[PDB]
Amino acid sequence: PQITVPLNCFMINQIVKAAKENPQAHSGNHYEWYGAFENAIITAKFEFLQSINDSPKIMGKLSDSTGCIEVVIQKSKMSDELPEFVQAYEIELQNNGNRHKYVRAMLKMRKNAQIQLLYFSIVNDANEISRHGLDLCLRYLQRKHGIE
Amino acid sequence: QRIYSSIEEIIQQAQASEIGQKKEFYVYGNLVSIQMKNKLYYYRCTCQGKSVLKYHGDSFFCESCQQFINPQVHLMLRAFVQDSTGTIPVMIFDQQSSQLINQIDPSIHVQEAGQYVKNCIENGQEEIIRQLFSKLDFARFIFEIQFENKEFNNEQEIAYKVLKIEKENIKEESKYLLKKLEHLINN
Amino acid sequence: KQMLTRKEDLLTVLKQISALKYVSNLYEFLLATEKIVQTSELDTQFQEFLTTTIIASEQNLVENYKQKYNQPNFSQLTIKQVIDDSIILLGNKQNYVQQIGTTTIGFYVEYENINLSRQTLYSSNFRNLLNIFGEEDFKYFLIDFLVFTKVEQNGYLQVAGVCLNQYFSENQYIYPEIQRSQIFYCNHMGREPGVFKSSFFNYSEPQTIIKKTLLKEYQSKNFSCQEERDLFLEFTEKIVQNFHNINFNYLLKKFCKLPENYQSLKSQVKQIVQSENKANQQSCENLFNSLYDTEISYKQITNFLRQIIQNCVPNQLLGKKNFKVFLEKLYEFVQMKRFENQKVLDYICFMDVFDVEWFVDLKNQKFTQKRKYISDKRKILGDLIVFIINKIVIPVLRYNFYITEKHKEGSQIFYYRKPIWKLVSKLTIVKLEEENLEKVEEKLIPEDSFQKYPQGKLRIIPKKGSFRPIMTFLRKDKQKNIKLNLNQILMDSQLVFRNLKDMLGQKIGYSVFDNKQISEKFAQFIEKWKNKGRPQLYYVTLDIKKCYDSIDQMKLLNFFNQSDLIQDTYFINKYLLFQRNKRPLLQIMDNINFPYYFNLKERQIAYSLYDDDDQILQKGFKEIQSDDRPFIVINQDKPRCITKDIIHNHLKHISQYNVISFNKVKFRQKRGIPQGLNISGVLCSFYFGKLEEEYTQFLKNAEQVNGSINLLMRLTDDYLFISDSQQNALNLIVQLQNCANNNGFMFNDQKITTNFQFPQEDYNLEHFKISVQNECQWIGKSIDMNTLEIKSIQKQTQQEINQTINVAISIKNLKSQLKNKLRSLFLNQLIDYFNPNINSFEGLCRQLYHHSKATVMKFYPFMTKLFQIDLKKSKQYSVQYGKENTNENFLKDILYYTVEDVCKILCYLQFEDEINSNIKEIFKNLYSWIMWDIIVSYLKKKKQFKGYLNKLLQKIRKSRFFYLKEGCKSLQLILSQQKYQLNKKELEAIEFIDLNNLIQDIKTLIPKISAK
Amino acid sequence: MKLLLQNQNIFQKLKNTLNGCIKKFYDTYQDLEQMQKFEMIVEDKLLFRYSCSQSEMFSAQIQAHYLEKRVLQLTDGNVKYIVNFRDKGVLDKANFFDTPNNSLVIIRQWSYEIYYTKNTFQINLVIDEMRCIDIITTIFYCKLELDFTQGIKGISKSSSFSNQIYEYSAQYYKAIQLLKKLLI
DNA sequence: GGGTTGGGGTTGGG
Ligand SMILES: [Zn+2]
Repeated sequence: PQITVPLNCFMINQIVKAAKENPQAHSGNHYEWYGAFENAIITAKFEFLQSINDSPKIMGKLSDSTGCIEVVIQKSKMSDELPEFVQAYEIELQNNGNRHKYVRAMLKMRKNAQIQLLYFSIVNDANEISRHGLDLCLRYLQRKHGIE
Repeated sequence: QRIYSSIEEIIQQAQASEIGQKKEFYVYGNLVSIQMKNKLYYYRCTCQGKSVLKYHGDSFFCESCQQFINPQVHLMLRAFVQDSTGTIPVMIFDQQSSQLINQIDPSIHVQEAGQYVKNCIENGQEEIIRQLFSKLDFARFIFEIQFENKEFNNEQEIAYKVLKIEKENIKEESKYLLKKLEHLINN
Repeated sequence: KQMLTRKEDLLTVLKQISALKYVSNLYEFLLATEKIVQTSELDTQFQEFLTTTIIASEQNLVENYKQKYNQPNFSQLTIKQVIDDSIILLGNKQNYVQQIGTTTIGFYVEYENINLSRQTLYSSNFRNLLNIFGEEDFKYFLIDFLVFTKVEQNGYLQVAGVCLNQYFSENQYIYPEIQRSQIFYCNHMGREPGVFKSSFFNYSEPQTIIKKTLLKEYQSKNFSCQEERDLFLEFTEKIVQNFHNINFNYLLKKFCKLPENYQSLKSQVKQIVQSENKANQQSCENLFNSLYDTEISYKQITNFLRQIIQNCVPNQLLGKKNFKVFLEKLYEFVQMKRFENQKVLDYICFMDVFDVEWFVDLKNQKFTQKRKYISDKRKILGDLIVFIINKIVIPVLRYNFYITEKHKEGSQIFYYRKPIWKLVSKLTIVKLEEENLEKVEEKLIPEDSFQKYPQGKLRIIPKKGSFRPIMTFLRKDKQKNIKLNLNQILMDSQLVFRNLKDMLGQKIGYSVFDNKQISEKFAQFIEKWKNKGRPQLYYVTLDIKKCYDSIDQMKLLNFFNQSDLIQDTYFINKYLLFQRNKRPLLQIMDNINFPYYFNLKERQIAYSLYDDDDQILQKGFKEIQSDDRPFIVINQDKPRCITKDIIHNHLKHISQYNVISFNKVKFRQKRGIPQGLNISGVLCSFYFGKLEEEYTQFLKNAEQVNGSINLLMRLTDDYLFISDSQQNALNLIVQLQNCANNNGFMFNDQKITTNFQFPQEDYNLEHFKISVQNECQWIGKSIDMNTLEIKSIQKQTQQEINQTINVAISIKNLKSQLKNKLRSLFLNQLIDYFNPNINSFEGLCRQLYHHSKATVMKFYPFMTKLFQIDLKKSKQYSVQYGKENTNENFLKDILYYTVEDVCKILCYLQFEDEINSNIKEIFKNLYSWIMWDIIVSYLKKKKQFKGYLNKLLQKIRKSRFFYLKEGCKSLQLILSQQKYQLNKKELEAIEFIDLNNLIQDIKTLIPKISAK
Repeated sequence: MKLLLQNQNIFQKLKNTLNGCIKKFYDTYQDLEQMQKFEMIVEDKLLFRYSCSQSEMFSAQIQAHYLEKRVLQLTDGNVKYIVNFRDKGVLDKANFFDTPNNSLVIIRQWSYEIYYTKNTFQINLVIDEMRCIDIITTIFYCKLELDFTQGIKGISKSSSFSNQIYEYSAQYYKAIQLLKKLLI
């Protein structure tokens, strides 16, 4: 009954693989993991990926202790610039001598489409990792017990 | 020590509550989507002027004090607070609104926030205000939320107001999540 | 020259706006962007939608939306998902069509209000549009463009982009305002003449009390130093001390004293009150007239006020000359009209700052910055003027007089002494109690309605031999949680009954509501009369007396309950309408915007849930257009629901438990509905339409039974009937009399105006007073029985004309105010009866002649007031009109432009777009010459205009005559070329012009148009 | 929005239509032939169908739907209803913007359905024509509800908390008593 | 601790 759920790269991978393997579901873009959802919360390091001949779409990468996911970054059309939250990451990366950092990212995924990443914030505290893990486990338990 | 409740718990208790009931809660959440369609501020006197007599040419005169008063601007903001569970609309008053304004921009002084907003609006500089409000999006905090089951215009309604806003720190929130999950596993 | 056209295109109008740089339809935009190709095929409906849809943008963005070969266009998301993405991208911006009725929360959008325009957004046409376009381009097209879709013959509905209403949007001192309106309608009376006991004059019985009661003026910011405040306080103390020594009784007896037979009138009133039996009608009328002939004169009241002021206010407070100036202007203020008021500048601009002696300056700015010193002292002089007036003059007039206006005297003001008004109030109460009002007790009225509905107030206007009660419902009860008055409560039912009014027009009776309906009915009857062959005509005129009070509550309730034209449930929709104004399109100084061409109006509508033909659910509006010019509509997100049961409860409450107050005495109606409620007219029309359709069965079949042309209209309680059969007229009179006898109502004065004479004995009409006239007069309109032409009725004297004119002039917007006022005065009534289907060319000329002759006398006081101010002291006007004849140049420019605009509008109304431009120009020149000749003839005798201005006006008139003659001469050569084929209307115009011999001069047409 | 639906007064229309159905059934089955009364008393089949008149249309927000059992949930303000619809054709006729859920719809017409089951009578409400007007994604938390798919047990539930629900339940029970008295 | 939308303007018929 909630459209936003927190999960990590491995959960993304298994959900996508299961949806592709078994497409006999409802004719709607919503995924199915103890319900329908469109938003996800994940904390992992981000790194730019250099695409070719692909100006409108910017390809990302989120490697984590469980796996890696590919996301697409969209930019404005009337003028060619970057969203402020990603310009902040770019300037931080150039300032800190090209060192990647973990980020707290919120991203939207739909089946038969790429995974769009809307916003993220750079995290500098390590306790956020444990916070995200515990929140993930608690939310999964809540969803499982609310299904029944 | 304090006890923290979730947005869904607050919603269920507010619904089950009878008219005229109040209760306070402390929630880990993030502010989002500040609304500015309605009037952003109102005028009050220093002596708590209940009625402010409007005149022309920026003239003001309180009734609770009966002196020629310089108008005092009080900032009124509407936004939405939301945890991982649910989202609700909240009322933000002058003190908290000024606190967030000074936090996002240290240049503007605490009580100077309302005057700064009024000056920008009257001069016709709304892009700056919009960008400042947008910079506050997904700002994690610790919220003290109170709900009131009150009747307005012979219509029942529930109103949510934020009382305290504190800087967030992950340690005790993670501890609370850990004990909650351990309790759930034990049960 | 530029002419107004009855048919216009939205794209053509939009291309005339400088702000918008790119305007095109959707199909051509798609072709330019190469999203589609001509060789491609589409459904006919989709093609028509693409062609009709109109888009616009502030800049040229064709290149930005150019087709890209990098990636094809295939759609997998839903239209709702695309719209949500666009709304999220919009962010904090809060003025767009698509955001109406919805809110954004993070990356989630929420819908909470009803928006009738969302159907077009989510339609299959927009689905196919998105399929063609693509998600990334659609999300930005919904923002970068203004989308208009045709939904009617000429109507368009905006569905995306910035809302059009956004285009229709260091301080200086503003002086206070004289509260002149407080004088009117004061019914309070006190044992000792003077002022109210609440005033500071009476509250005092030291400087402490006066300071406490006058802090609002004592602690003003205009005072330079504490010494000024102390001096003002001393002056107030002296004023208060002087006030208590005034013999008000002696002053009243000297200046405005009661009539000699006042004791006799009081005795007569007491006898009438105490008499048990009904009083004599003629005696009561004579008493009313005698009481009303005791009014006080303007000069008498001015002398009274001057005597009061002189011995109460020290002469040094304002200065020797300023005091005299104020006293002189006091008379002008006294004689000032009801909806008119004075200004502080009217006194400030004529007194001298330096006359005041007690003024002190902290800094020696008297010689350094004289202008700054003058402004600073003016700020205090105005405060002193306002204080004096609003604290002495207004309270005295309020306490010691009742001030109001008569019934047929227009806006003219009259004064009456308080005891006379007390006697009048007692007599009026006695009259009303016997007929329709009863004293009421709060015990009877149920507490539910008592706390749910506010009560009304009663006001009485003097009349010749009688009165005219008026009840108002403005008040709202602070207690019992009431925040609205009766009209605000009932405006929902008002909307419902306004919807009912549409089918009330023609279905179940003969009811009319506006000059458009009257004109179309007249045109149809005129056409039928022409078809018949111009036979003789007869008319009858009669009206109902006190229609509102003669309404049966039970019958009205039964009609409401059994009427099927009112549905069970209705929904309320709010929307904004943009409509073309009366301004011709400029042909291509650079700042051209929507308000230059469109007028914004707020509209509400109530619609039923049936699958009605008008299908309001699809559009959200229901508008009637008299032209082909386009209009734009945008919906809103504030819907409401109303049920027939609520209307039933409201009707029952207003019929039964209507409570009004007077002199702190409560009253309750006994019969009928109260006048002044927003639904009273519609309810009365419906109620009487029921009875008239009951009793007018024969008229339904008469026009084919024997082929007799007959016309019947009823406006509220007034009846007009024109027919060809005297038998039909007599039958109608008999049937109406029978209906009145059966339903318990009667007609006013037992008087009837006819075009014939008949024996009243046969039809038991002896009590009627038949008046025979050869010219019908209805609702202020004059109708001919020979040519069947209609023109309005105008007054004949300047004294009559001035009684209905309120003059308000502000220096800030002189040009705009005068232009709009003159425009409204000319277009007030002429536009509604300038239909060429009714009058001929001569009739139109005569109508314009008489209307202009009335309007010039109407507008004369405006330039008389204007000449009281010299514009050479204002830079804004001096830089534009010089310094020698600024007033004359300003007036000439205003008159010239107003006349030109009026002539253009008149030509547009008279002729269609197919008529020749030469004919249009000739007629415009003729009308302009007529107007200018009337104005010149009127103004050639006035002394103020006797010099410089008259030569300019004569030059303008001569130029117009010359242009008309030249156009008439050239038209012959133009038509001789055989290049044009003339229609019947053009031939008629040519015959008219040739018959009147406009080639040489105008002396032939003047006797025909000036006949009275 | 809640006020707009509360002003509809759905209870009035429901009571009037129930009274009309009861009266029509009473007058149309005055034959009182014993063998006919016996033979139309059979398990799980409809016996009468009364279509509502044009005056009693109302609008509600769809909260949930179930295609397998043809169960549709309606709500407005404080009260939510669970009714059935004729078939999928009703859904296809209603040009839904995105989804049946969270969409504001107007009921063009509906009909009361009477059924005999488990030695008693159950009254069913079937929606016949549907029309969507605009999408309302606002969750209304209805404290109170009545069920038309469970009969007297599904209607008399939670009656003590609403006066209108109490009156409608009393009318329903009286209608059931009259029907059983006439038929048996 | 807040809260329809308060005005501005005044002509011609009823
Ligand atoms: Zn104060």
